[PDB]
Amino acid sequence: VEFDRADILYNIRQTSRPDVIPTQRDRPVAVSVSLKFINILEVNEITNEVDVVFWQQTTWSDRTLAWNSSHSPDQVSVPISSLWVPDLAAYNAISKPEVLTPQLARVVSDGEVLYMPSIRQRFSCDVSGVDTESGATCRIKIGSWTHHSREISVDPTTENSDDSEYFSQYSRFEILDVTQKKNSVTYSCCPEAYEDVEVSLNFRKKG
Amino acid sequence: VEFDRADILYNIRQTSRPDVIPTQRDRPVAVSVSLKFINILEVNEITNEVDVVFWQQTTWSDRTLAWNSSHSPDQVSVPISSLWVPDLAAYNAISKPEVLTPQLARVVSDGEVLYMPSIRQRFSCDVSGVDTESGATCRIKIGSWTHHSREISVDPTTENSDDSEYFSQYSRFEILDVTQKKNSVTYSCCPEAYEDVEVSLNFRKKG
Amino acid sequence: EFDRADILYNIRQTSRPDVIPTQRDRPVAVSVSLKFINILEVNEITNEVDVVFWQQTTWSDRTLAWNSSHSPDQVSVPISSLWVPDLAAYNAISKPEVLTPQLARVVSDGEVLYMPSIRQRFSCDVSGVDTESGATCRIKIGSWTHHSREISVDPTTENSDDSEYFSQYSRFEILDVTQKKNSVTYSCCPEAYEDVEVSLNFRKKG
Amino acid sequence: VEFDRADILYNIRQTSRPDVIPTQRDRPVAVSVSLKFINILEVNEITNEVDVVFWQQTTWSDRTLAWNSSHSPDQVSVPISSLWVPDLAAYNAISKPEVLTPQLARVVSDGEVLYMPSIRQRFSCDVSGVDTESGATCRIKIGSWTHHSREISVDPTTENSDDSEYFSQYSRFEILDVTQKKNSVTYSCCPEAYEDVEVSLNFRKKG
Amino acid sequence: EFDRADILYNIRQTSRPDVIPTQRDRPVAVSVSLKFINILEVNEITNEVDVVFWQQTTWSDRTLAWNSSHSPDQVSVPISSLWVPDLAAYNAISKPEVLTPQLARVVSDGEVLYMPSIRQRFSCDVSGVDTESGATCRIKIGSWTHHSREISVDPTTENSDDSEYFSQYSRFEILDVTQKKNSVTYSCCPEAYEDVEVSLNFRKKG
Ligand SMILES: *[C@@H]1O[C@H](CO)[C@@H](O)[C@H](O)[C@H]1NC(C)=O
Ligand SMILES: *[C@@H]1O[C@H](CO)[C@@H](O)[C@H](O)[C@H]1NC(C)=O
Ligand SMILES: *[C@@H]1O[C@H](CO)[C@@H](O)[C@H](O)[C@H]1NC(C)=O
Ligand SMILES: *[C@@H]1O[C@H](CO)[C@@H](O)[C@H](O)[C@H]1NC(C)=O
Ligand SMILES: *[C@@H]1O[C@H](CO)[C@@H](O)[C@H](O)[C@H]1NC(C)=O
Ligand SMILES: [N+]
Ligand SMILES: [N+]
Repeated sequence: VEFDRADILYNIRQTSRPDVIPTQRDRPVAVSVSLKFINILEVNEITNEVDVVFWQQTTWSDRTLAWNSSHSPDQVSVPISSLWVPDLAAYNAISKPEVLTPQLARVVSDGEVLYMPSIRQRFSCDVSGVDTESGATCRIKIGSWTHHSREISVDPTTENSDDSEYFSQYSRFEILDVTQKKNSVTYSCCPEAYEDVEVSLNFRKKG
Repeated sequence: VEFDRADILYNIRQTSRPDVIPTQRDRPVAVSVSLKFINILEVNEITNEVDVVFWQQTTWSDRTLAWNSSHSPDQVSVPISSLWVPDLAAYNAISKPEVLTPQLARVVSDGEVLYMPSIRQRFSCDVSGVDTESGATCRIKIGSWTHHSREISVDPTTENSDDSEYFSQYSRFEILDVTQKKNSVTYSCCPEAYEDVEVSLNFRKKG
Repeated sequence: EFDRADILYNIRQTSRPDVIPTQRDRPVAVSVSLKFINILEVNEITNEVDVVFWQQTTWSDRTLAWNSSHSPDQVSVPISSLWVPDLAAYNAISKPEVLTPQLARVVSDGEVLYMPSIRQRFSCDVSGVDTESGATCRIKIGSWTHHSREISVDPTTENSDDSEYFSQYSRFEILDVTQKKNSVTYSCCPEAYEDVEVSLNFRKKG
Repeated sequence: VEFDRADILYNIRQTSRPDVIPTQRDRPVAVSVSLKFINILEVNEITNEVDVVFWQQTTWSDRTLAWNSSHSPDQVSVPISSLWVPDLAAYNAISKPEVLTPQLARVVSDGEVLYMPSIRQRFSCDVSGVDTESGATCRIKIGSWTHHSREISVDPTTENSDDSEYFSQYSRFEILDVTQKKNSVTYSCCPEAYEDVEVSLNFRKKG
Repeated sequence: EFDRADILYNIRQTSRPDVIPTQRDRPVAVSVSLKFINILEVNEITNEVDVVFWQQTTWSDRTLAWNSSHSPDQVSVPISSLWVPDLAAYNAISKPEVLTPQLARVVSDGEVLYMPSIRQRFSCDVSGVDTESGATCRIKIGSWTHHSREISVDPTTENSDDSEYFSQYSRFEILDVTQKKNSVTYSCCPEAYEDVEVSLNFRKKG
């Protein structure tokens, strides 16, 4: 054992610059974002508002975190306060994200970071048809609040898992389909393009 | 690269004095304030209260932040906790501003600062006529809480985009017009003048 | 001589926020004035009000003073860098929700002005709220832990309209705001605690 | 003046160890606990829940705080963050204590500490009979969460003042009697005894 | 030899709260036991419960140990000075509201006993709550970020009654509480994560 977990964590806390985006060769930090829906708690077809629980699965690389793990543990759990974390925000959120879980990320000796908080949050989106067979399709847009496409690129995750694997069987609602579209948007507010992942939650009230 | 992003951020955090208004020449800090409405969530015509979501687009100059970017990135995102930010408050707010987004501002190498939080907040204003064709006109006044007109001037941005560019299509309400104008008010409390931007939100319930 | 950065640096390095600025063993004179902005919710059954007010607080702290003959004579300072009086409303039934930036204004002679906008609920007399005479809700504000030899609490000068800053859009209207200074000795402690009692006479609009 | 208030507070701030229980001679710290009821805000006889405002009058001795006051002030107010405070909890509380008042205690030059926060808190207790002449009797148990009887002893106080001395005349309810009594309980979780003060609030809806 | 001041000073100076106390590359054995205190609100339509429980948590951290042959063998330490397991209820729909002082008990051999009283809301099976058989609500608690080689989670051996500490004033009553140990592999992740599944069998009182 070259570096034990105490040495690894000590090195990360002393030298991780949480305010510094881990950019490489002036390429954007590639952030992967995938929502795994856990619950749909409250739906209002009149106001077009949903209250939803989801895992915001977030991965990226930060090579300033890397260590030689040939004779050491190759992974540690790190408080996010000690790490740079992408400034992701859901564009159509109408409440502050309530993080339900310990605020720790997993860091791998090659600098990959995985962070997957469970968030409860309310959204403004299309709720029409929720009580039909076709269901409603609520779209959630997540992207960097302040980093444009040359600094943060945002891409949807890789595909092997079912959409309902994590979803509560006790919810009043059921998931029909979940698709993760990718957008690069240039707005009037700002000259640069901002990338987002658009998650389409097709869901319906159980019969 | 002369200064990479780590160097820029290091220099800012070591020398930015967040308590210190960046007044130059004994001229006021010119603060630009523009509200971009995102949603109108709840309206009560009996109590004259609205619950609204808006981007509080705030720009100002802080020369102590400037760096030589001839061979360096000319922009970085910085936690507002490392910067002086204007002490702006909505005068007719009846709840604490709920900041929905990451608390980062964008700083340009010439010292210009761009801070645009998405805020949910409740306001006491005129809701009468909300369910008519003319609609209601809700006025929100935003100014510095403690800096008078010789220290902070407050001005509405030049208005280029439509008032609904970022407004939710799923809101029960629609925006008819938004106008911004500045005031300089002497109050009886204090002998100086305090500047504000008055935002008039003309809106109505959809038919 | 001193720019704002120097003044704020000096204050931040030498202001002792835990230390009451008593001088000659006289009480710190704290002026308290409530300016009502809104009355949000009223319940005549439970005798509870929800209100928005500016808690205008002034006092002197000479350890803050600087020579301003060739310098700015005022700066805004985070209250975290300043001693602030431990004032509490005796009949509050919620924590004070401070709506505004936590900054005070400090003048070069050491006079501090702190005026947070606060939303807070109170237990008080709501009876008669829907009559012409209105209800009279009394709010008592005093130092939680400093007795009259350490903090004296005085109502400021009433100079303006009592509805000067009151919302025209409130369901309610203000008939009169009066501010008075009581001097009480309670069964807890052989010494005296000062408070300002604010009487808010208000009614539902017709 | 030998030590002014600045010197006293400086000395306390520098040497008070707020994480260290002030045992002497391996005797328990004697903590006095007395509730003074200010208001009864909400009562539910169906759920057996009450919402109450009370002063939690707490006194104890901490000799590491003492100073020579022969020529100095014999009392100061001190942020509780600079003092050790007893880890008291109400056993049947169903909400976190909402502390309404500034978080300062009073310290006397002999090391006697008095801390009296005004607390709003909800309780699970017997609400039956609330709307009868006999009234309801709601019992609240307060003791140390983690210190057993050899480390903290908890005792009530003396009935100098009436039970409704500070109780709101504007409450929907009235206090008939308060009794505060000492308990020492050995539970099954833990081989030690934990002391508590059990406050019995006899109260009724006004007629 | 060491008074409580010395013990706490040594812990505060050397306890590394971000460092998991793995030994010989064996997992930290974390014991988890829920003691239900109250069931506050139940909704059979939404399948949601609001519950108060003691989250009794124990583990060993030998970097906390001290020689207690002539010293106190136990102290209470703020959790902020200790490593605590990153436990999370998988079906919680609200943040855990910790009702109690955030202190743990540390024994001189390095055993930590942390038992917060927690109010939390859960999504689980509420059907049958108003029948004699009652509802069975299952709550799963495991480490959020540590797999089975780093943290093992096990139900504690508990002689004490299910209702030992449950409120007699609750609208509900407890019929049975079982605890059960799982280990799962999810698609997201190569490794296995351990949890304790607590089955709360409960019903509305008649
Ligand atoms: C990693 O460390 C080991 C020494 O334990 C060494 O064998 C190897 O060279 C290192 N790999 C590098 C430097 O990439
Ligand atoms: C910026 O730096 C360059 C060298 O990188 C220098 O030539 C130029 O004078 C600098 N700008 C200033 C100090 O105005
Ligand atoms: C303030 O500074 C001025 C100018 O330097 C000086 O005349 C005066 O002595 C100072 N005030 C005092 C302490 O008398
Ligand atoms: C307290 O201080 C006075 C002198 O200021 C001294 O006479 C007395 O001895 C001191 N108390 C003791 C015994 O520590
Ligand atoms: C604890 O101290 C005692 C003597 O006070 C000693 O016998 C022993 O070496 C110490 N710790 C161990 C290794 O058990
Ligand atoms: N999980
Ligand atoms: N995870």
